[PDB]
Amino acid sequence: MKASRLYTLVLVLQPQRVLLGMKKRGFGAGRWNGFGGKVQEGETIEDGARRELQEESGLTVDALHKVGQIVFEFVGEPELMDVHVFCTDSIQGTPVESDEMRPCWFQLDQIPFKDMWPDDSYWFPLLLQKKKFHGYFKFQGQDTILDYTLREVDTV
Amino acid sequence: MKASRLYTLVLVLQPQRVLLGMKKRGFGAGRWNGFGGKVQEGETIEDGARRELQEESGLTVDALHKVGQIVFEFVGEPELMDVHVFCTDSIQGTPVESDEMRPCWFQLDQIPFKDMWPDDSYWFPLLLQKKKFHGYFKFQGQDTILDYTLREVDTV
Ligand SMILES: Nc1nc2c([nH]c(=O)n2[C@H]2C[C@H](O)[C@@H](COP(=O)(O)O)O2)c(=O)[nH]1
Ligand SMILES: Nc1nc2c([nH]c(=O)n2[C@H]2C[C@H](O)[C@@H](COP(=O)(O)O)O2)c(=O)[nH]1
Ligand SMILES: [Mn+2]
Ligand SMILES: [Mn+2]
Ligand SMILES: [Mn+2]
Ligand SMILES: [Mn+2]
Ligand SMILES: [Mn+2]
Ligand SMILES: [Mn+2]
Repeated sequence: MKASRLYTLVLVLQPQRVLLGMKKRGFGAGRWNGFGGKVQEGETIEDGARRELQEESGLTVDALHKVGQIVFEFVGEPELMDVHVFCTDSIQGTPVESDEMRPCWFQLDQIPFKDMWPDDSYWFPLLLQKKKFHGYFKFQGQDTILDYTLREVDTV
Repeated sequence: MKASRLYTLVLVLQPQRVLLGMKKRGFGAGRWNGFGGKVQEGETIEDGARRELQEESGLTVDALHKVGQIVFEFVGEPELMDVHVFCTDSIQGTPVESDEMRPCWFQLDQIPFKDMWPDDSYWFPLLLQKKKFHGYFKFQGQDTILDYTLREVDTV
């Protein structure tokens, strides 16, 4: 029994492209990723995801849709990361570079898997198929998966 | 905010009655409650719910569904309890007293609220109406609620 900390992850997925951000600092720096961060006290998970999307990308959205949940365990870290994954296709401003992230659009035949977290290669295809998923990944460091589970679900 | 630990709570709800257990030893001793406990590593939440029901009541479950999620914060404790609440749909066997619980059936107009956790007075009416819910309760000790939120949701 480990304790878990709540995080969000937001993918702006349109019919032919996806918006990712190059992490400029901190956890997972140097990798393309969705936008997100810790959930704060008092806000719902979905509202935390909307807040992190605005802080990191400048984008505001009226609604998000939860598509997945991924639990991350790191060797030597007692706390799990419980990451709630959201999507939207509907935005209405322009992405802005922040201190944390440089946003960039990618065509859906040019997903930069080699420059993303290794677990993304497993669950991102499900997200692109509009399937919902639950995942778990145990990492040694930032590069090496020691154990993982991935399952499609009808409800997250 | 605080990290959380993962728990289940299972209610055997039939059209005419509900099964509760009197806690005999540890946390929440002296109060009627559903059956449940900590979710174990690598175990799905729903599998943890089925396991705890069998251990504490002797009943085996052929079908159950998630009806709610309640987060508990106890003043002075470092972490939250994240409690996933389930109702059974099909059971077999007879309830049996265990070292931790004494099971007893209650008519649905005789819910023993005064001998249950104080938060049950808020969310249990939603469970009885077959409404899905999200709750949060901040406790000072075991008797006093300082703050809470409770909402009906379409999906848990
Ligand atoms: N795609 C992907 N995102 C991750 C992984 N691990 C992980 O913390 N994240 C996300 C969750 C959060 O949005 C973010 C970490 O939060 P910060 O932005 O506060 O560092 O990184 C991962 O393995 N893959
Ligand atoms: N109805 C109700 N159940 C609770 C509350 N707090 C709380 O831990 N529980 C349940 C969750 C767990 O299933 C159980 C405690 O698990 P243990 O058997 O590990 O002590 O008690 C509460 O405030 N109300
Ligand atoms: Mn943040
Ligand atoms: Mn952030
Ligand atoms: Mn971030
Ligand atoms: Mn138990
Ligand atoms: Mn237990
Ligand atoms: Mn128990």
